[PDB]
Order: sequence, then structure tokens, then C-alpha cells
Amino acid sequence: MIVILDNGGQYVHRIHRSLKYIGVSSKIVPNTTPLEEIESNKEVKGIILSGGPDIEKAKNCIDIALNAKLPILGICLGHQLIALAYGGEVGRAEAEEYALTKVYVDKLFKNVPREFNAWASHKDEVKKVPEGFEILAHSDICQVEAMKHKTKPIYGVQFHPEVAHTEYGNEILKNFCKVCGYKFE
Repeated sequence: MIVILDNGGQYVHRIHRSLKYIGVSSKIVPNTTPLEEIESNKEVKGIILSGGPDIEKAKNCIDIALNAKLPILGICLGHQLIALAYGGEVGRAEAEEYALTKVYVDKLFKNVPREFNAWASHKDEVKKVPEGFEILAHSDICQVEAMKHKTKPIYGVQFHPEVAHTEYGNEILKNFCKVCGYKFE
């Protein structure tokens, strides 16, 4: 089971519907869900922090990003929240509207080409990557399209892998799920 923190965005049900596509069970919980509740359910093998319009209403994800023992994928707001949580920096970015963005893989991306089109907003972006993290990908307009913690199973993506408009979206979700112990036969 994967747990999805609902940070309020339009694409949270889509996360559940894409994980289903690749045969991964998931459930949406409100983003005020204490970390203890999530980890007491031993079926939960990973966490997704969803997209969301307001970082100041998703403060509890910072607690989850720092303290969880399970793997974490942050998506857009969630990517920014992981960055903030380890003492990285977030700021206004280049363009608010969801658009197709060419992403360059600089190093999650098993079975994915070096360039691919991703569905992304750039209202906000990680300005400073925290200690213990490294950039996995970038676009022309965004230095940090994806990142991961070097030793902890924690991943962020500025773009929405759950949206069909993202090429290899389900492959990216599936690579995350493999880290969460999921077998794909």
C-alpha cells in the first residue's frame, strides 16, 4: 500500500488512478495526517506528497519528509516541501501554467530516455537543493526538475508523473514503487 497526502491539488485522484494502472494499491489521506498514524499501518510501504496550491496549508508534510522511515515521492508542491524540510530553499519560478516541458535526465529514470516531455507547472521551484540531496533532472526553465536524497529513499519531481501528458510517467511511478518493495512481473 502507498499513502498519498492530499495537499489540495487537482491531480491527487489521478495519482491513485495511475498507481492502479501499474497494479499498485494506494489511498488518499488528508495532509494533516500525523506520521505516527501512517507508519502504525504496516501495509504502508511508501508515501507520496501530492501537488497543492499553498505550501503554508501543507506544513505537516515537512514533518513527514524529515521523520518518516518509509520512502517518499514529492510531486510539485511535495518536491518543494521535501526541499524546505531538509533546509533547502524555494521561490517563485518561471511560469504558473501547466505546460509540456522537455526534461533532461542528469543521472527514478530506469527505462526512461535522457530527454522526455513532462507535464509541469513552474509557479514555484527548488532554488537551493538541501544538504544530502542531488539533482536528477532539469529543464531549460528549471534547474531542479527532479532530485533525491543521496542515502535516504526520498525523491522529488517538479513535474506530474501521474498525468498521461508526461511520457514515461507510469515508468517513473513504477521505479519509485520498486524502492517501496513492489515486484513487477
